[PDB]
Amino acid sequence: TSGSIINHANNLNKVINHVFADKPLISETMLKILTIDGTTGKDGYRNWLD
Amino acid sequence: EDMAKIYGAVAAVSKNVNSSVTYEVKRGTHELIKVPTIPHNLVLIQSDNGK
Repeated sequence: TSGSIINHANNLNKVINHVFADKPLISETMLKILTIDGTTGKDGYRNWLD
Repeated sequence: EDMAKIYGAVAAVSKNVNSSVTYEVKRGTHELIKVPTIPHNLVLIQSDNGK
């Protein structure tokens, strides 16, 4: 349903924004792994959570 | 510290719930003007001698 997809997308962005604010929840070692392809740190963590 | 971040993220999701909507119902409504005089459109024609 379009409602479920919209709800999931908005909630996911709120989590990512809060997680990466101030001191990030995820260490720099995991960011290096998730940014090997070329995607940014925020984007790499976002796909893994999904 | 990392627990406060996880707990903060969950509270952000729970706070995203919508309460209600508010709007004005004005469609179909028009203002009213006031006409002060009644048009009669009458004239009295009388001869000079009054006959």
